[PDB]
Amino acid sequence: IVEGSDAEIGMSPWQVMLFRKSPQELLCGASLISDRWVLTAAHCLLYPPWDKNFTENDLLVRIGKHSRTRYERNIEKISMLEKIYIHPRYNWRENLDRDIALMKLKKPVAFSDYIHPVCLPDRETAASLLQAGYKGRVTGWGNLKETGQPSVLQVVNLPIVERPVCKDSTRIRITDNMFCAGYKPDEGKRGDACEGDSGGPFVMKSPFNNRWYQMGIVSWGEGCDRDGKYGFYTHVFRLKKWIQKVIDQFGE
Amino acid sequence: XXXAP
Amino acid sequence: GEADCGLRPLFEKKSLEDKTERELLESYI
Amino acid sequence: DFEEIPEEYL
Repeated sequence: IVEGSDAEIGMSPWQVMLFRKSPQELLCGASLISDRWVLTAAHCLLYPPWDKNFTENDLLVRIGKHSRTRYERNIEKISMLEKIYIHPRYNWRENLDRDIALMKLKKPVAFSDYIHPVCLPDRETAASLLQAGYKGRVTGWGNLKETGQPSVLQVVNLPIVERPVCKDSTRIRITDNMFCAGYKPDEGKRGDACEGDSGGPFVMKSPFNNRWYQMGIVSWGEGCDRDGKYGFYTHVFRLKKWIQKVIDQFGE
Repeated sequence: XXXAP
Repeated sequence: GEADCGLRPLFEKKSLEDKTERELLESYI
Repeated sequence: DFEEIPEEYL
């Protein structure tokens, strides 16, 4: 995250850390959607061009974290994946289209002041909140600067931008499974996700029922916080029918 | 979030 | 767990607000 | 610069 701040304690209790067993290391962000399931970007697990193809075994899930680096002795819980599911039509070849994956935990986690799930949007909720101008919030332990790593979880509030402008800022082909967010060079406010923030949640708070909803997943971008550039996220509501599906077939 | 992604 | 979803134990549940959530709610015109 | 996690996790 570029131009954000440290999160307050328990500000984002669905925030999950994707963690490598050896070298033990931060892979990506992700989010708690129930006591057994985690939501992240598919490219966090499968990205052939970087020779990336992680297995259930390659990792751990860290929930309830604040500190990037410390092992939060009575706060955080570490879990093991029972399985990984990637959107069958996720496109690593041309533009990270359908950048989405689900992870089923070996054992259901217990919620706490620091551990609590995010809601998935319904058609009406998405209908009304995914509007150009409306702000969302992103969190992650990622790069602070395009060129480093924070000590604590970072947060930023960013406005959704019109598809036209999103499309006109880049050479890459944008699909309906993506939305972009950031400020306009004239709006004079900064911030963005950045390398290492991948897989993290872009959430909105409903004004109707005052619940926090997850609308996007941190996907890709061009540099971090550059004028005329915007962060791109996986449009969670559009890939919902796929999510429903796998949960209904493989668990809970 | 990696090194584009 | 998604049922008590999106109500944070240290904010919503105690009816305390975080430092910038008001910026969000204000953008929803 | 990651602090060690409990063997029990690995």
